[PDB]
Amino acid sequence: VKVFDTKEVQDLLKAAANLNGDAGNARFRQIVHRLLSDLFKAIDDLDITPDEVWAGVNYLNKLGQDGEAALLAAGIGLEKYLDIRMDAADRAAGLDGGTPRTIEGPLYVAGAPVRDGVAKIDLDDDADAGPLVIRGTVTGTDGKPLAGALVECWHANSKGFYSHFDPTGAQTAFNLRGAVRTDANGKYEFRTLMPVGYGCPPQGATQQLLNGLGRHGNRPAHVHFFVSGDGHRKLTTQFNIEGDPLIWDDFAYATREELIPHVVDKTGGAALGMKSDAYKEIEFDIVLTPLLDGRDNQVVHRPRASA
Amino acid sequence: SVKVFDTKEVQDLLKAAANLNGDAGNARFRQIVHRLLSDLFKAIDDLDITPDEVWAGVNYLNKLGQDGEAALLAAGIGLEKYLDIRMDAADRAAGLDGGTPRTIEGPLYVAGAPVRDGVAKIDLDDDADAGPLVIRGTVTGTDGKPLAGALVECWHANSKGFYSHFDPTGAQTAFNLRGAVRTDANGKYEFRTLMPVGYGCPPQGATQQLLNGLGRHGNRPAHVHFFVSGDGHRKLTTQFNIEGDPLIWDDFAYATREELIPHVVDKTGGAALGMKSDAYKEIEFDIVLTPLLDGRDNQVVHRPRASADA
Ligand SMILES: [Ca+2]
Ligand SMILES: [Cl-]
Ligand SMILES: [Zn+2]
Ligand SMILES: [Zn+2]
Repeated sequence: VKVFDTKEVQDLLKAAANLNGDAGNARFRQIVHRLLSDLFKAIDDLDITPDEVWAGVNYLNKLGQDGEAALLAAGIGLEKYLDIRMDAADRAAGLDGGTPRTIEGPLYVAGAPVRDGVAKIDLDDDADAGPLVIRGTVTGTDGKPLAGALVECWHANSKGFYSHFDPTGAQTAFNLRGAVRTDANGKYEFRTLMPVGYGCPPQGATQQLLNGLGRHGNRPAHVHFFVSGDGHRKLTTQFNIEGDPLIWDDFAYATREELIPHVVDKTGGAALGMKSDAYKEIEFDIVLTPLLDGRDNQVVHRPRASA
Repeated sequence: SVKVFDTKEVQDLLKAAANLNGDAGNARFRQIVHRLLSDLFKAIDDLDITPDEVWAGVNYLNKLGQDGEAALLAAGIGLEKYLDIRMDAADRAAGLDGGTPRTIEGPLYVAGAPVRDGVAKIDLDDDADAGPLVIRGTVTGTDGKPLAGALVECWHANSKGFYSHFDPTGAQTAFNLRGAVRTDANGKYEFRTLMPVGYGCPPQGATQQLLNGLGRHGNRPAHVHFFVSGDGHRKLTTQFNIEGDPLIWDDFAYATREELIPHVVDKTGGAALGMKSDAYKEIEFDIVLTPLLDGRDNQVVHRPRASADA
């Protein structure tokens, strides 16, 4: 049977979204009506059974109980899709030359202390992670260095865990999370340890759905960035650690070819405060896009953790 | 607004996300996920849903599951009724629409109630504000013959609108206002209980938050839930509404049916029946069950349900 087009179903959808209601939140009602209508049509078209529907409802309970809705948003490509739509708007406006955006992911933590020029961000010992310097210059698309720009980063430890989200025990607040104001020449530097890739909580809702699809829930090793500066839009980006076997098989679809810098082996680490003389260096220069008529049309407000 | 949905990049992303080109797996699940994700992506593109709006929706899903309310929302936005609409249409096409009308289960069934022969008294806790109610009827097949030994289960709320096992103000006795009766040799069942009152969604919960955003209330008229089952017959999920409730045709869960509003009769003689006052109310609620088609019940629903020990 197919019932979606009947007046009873169409009236039910109008009532459920309160389309004929008194003045209210029209945009919200419009969105709810569209999503509900699409869901009802999919159920009808695919003959989705009550048992199947209630299994989906149960999944939503687990997803929220696990606090994983934003992790799922990354894992089924919704987060990348938002970037696709933002990139398409920038392309239509004729923008080029900026460092490409990529997904934020769900693990930013607000409030890290801001240092001038350089920050050492590994607060907790991690014997399995070697020392890493990340440094670069921030410019605008005209090539000029941006002084006093805010460069923020966050990344995982050798076990794939982030501070404020570590299920094995609390890390020091802001471990492997940093904020630096660029110097007069646009330079920033973080002294940290090398990340290893993230994986979804194995018993959580995201991995349960991925298992049902036959997909893994792993990311290659990477470092997240927010970069902002006077006169410029806020950039959300990342880089991947060169050579990681998952670099082009990220469960969150976030890799971009311009965001895979070279890793260089260096010496002299002790004089930089590193835990060994031998360390790795990544030079990651960043180009910000100017504001348009003084506005940033792509900055995203979403729930974010704090200290 | 940009329109990117129909691009190869987006269609490839959807195929990858649902693993359509992966190894042999759960094809049905991949098909459903791909359709729902595709529809979601298309809606975002068509309505220019912004990242801020999407992340507010994601945040809502976190709250919904934290509150344990996904099945309450399913009722409140009409999805639970929609499943009944589809089951009713299938029954009409199949000629299996001759029994008592179905309505929604709702999310508050609890397995494990003690079963009594013929008559059960189910008000285990006193409730000064609720008067005594007898519910009784006969269970027959569509051919009119009584069904002996059929299982009639019912559950309903107290005078504050709360159900046992789901009461936030304090623990009711296990199985308060929940019971099961095996019909007698002539198909008869009877419950002795107290009159339910309707109720609203948890006011701070995710379902009411969404309903508030839509400008809708989250209330149900007073009602009583039933499962009725028996050998050789399909399992009925139904309810009745208490006659005269002002919300009877303004139920947030869309569950009212005109065939399921029985007359309420005033009676006397309650004390002899173990009720707390001479005056009481009686509701007759007869049940007509449909025989199995081809030996299997193709409308019975499996979903997560609470359970408890008496
Ligand atoms: Ca530790
Ligand atoms: Cl932590
Ligand atoms: Zn990450
Ligand atoms: Zn109910």
